[PDB]
Amino acid sequence: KRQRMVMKLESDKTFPIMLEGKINGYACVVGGKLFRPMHVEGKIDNDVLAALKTKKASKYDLEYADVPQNMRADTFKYTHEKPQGYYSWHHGAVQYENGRFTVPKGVGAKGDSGRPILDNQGRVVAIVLGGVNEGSRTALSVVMWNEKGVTVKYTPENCEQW
Amino acid sequence: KRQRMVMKLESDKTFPIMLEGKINGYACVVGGKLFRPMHVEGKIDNDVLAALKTKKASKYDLEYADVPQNMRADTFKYTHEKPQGYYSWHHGAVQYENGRFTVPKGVGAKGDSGRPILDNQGRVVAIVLGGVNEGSRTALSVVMWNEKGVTVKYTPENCEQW
Amino acid sequence: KRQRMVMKLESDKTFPIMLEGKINGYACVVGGKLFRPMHVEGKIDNDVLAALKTKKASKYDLEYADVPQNMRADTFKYTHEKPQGYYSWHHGAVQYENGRFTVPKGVGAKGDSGRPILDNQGRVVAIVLGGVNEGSRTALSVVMWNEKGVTVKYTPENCEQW
Amino acid sequence: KRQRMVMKLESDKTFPIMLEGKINGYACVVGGKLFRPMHVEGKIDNDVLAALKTKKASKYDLEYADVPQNMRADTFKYTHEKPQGYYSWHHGAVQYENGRFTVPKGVGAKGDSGRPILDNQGRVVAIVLGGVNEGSRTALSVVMWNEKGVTVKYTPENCEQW
Amino acid sequence: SICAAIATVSVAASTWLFCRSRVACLTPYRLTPNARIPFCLAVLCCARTARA
Repeated sequence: KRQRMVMKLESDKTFPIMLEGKINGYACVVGGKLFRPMHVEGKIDNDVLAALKTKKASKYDLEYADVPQNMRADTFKYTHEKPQGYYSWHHGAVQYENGRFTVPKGVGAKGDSGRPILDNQGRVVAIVLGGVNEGSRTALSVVMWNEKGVTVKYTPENCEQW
Repeated sequence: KRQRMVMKLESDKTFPIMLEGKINGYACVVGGKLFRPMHVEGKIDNDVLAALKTKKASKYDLEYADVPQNMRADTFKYTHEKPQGYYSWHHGAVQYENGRFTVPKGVGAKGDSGRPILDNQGRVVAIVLGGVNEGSRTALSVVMWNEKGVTVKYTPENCEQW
Repeated sequence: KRQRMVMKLESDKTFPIMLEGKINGYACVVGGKLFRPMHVEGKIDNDVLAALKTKKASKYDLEYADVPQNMRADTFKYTHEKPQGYYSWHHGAVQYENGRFTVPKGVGAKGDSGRPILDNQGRVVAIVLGGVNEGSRTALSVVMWNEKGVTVKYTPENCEQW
Repeated sequence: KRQRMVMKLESDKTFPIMLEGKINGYACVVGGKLFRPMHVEGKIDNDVLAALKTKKASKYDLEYADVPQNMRADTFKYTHEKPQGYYSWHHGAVQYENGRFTVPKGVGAKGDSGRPILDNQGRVVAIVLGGVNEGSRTALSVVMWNEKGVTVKYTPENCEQW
Repeated sequence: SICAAIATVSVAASTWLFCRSRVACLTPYRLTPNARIPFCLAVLCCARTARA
């Protein structure tokens, strides 16, 4: 499964945020428009996409920009059906319970911001922005969207920017 | 089953209340915060947890305290689905009927206060605080919580602090 | 024999006097009422028995208290028939001669106060309170009771509180 | 070697400092007089030695007391010959270099205060009082004495009381 | 002075009633294992209640 998830993430145009030769994060295109975590500095690893001017959203520490329709051709597919269970992402699985996403300890660190969370159908259900040490596991700070289109950001108390 | 219940209770950080070398009760962490029966005197068998200041609740003869998030990592999982049937706890099974928990006579005594009641999934459904002789069985005085979050304490008439 | 003596002492409710985790003496129940050496500080190793209020007797450095009849059910059996010979107690045998109890050297020390002396029938004949170095043996300071009910305390000159 | 070191430490009268049933440190007799780290609370595990009144030395956080000559019969042998190399103590070996004692990381923790350091001849060369995390190793805070009889305490910057 | 004493007794009684009401309100505000009790505070609003 993880192999297929990585293949889908690579085939879909996704590009890390390079700064001085260091990967400081990741950015992806979902719903035909690029999003980028505002706290991560640098430029997208795509000259064509870098030409797009982004808008800032301080409240969520996220940025967004318009993507040309011809490049909107193949982007991430979002869904609002988020039942309890387990999902998959770049660094393995993620447990969803009580409305929160949690992963085993030692998974995720500074520079992983921007990795989306995929369901069994390969649809995006959340975007990982950070995390905080949670003993045997760690809880990720993510943003998710309900069927009504409301943006909700779940941030654990004293969450670290990962 | 009882083996798995004991293994889950031991793996999850649970510590008896020691006083002068005598086990006078038990205390556990559910939902990421420690609870302790107020009538039981002594200190938790954990120096790190003992550092936490507790608050008193005379009405239910229970205490509570905040647990550090890093230690909130692995605590008891509570559920509100409490159908009639049988559940499991440290000293065997418990019968749930008419909204009351009952166990066979000779099971439970002074010093067992604090033992939780687990379902088939290992989720906590009630906390045992005492009991009273009920002939061939004994009825335990327990606290349970509905799906609306209301704390309800069921106490048999003339129940003894066990 | 010593095995049976220890089994009888354990089956009968006897509890050492614990202070700061250290065994400083022993106390037992004979004739349905608890006795305790006054010079030994601490509380009996029984919460139910600890609830009993004791009375002091400076003359013999002993305390006494009333035991509930239901707990008077099984206590030590005293007898006044104390012929010369050998008796048994926790740390082996004891020689009775000239009205005095003596044991081999190296047997008994600080913290053994309260150990009773049993006959061949398991009946108490004396209570050990102390002792004094007597060369190849040591002489114990004990209290014994005649068939007339007179309390007589035999204390060697310069006896040490053991 | 470690076996012989433990045998020598046990045969020589050494007693941990017990408080509420917990080993909070260790104390030993060297040169015929007892020493105890002042920061460690509790009483020596020897009633006869506990009868000795100690004197305080705040500067080194150490205590000392006079031991009866009959008990001075068998104490630790101190030497001033402290060449560079490796020595042995309760938790294995210790490296001596640049006038400082160092041991591999994970060796030593709160409650080990009082353990002496022995040479190949079983003679004491230093007393371990604390330590501080030093990466792959840890540096112990110790006191040593030169051939002129000068007490010198080596304490790493920000050393923790172990 | 009589009026002042009566007023003081009234204030003390009101304070005691408020304290008892706060205790009664905190009774459901115990651990109630969820570590989250917004709704009891939002409904009862006894004092220092739901932020939202």
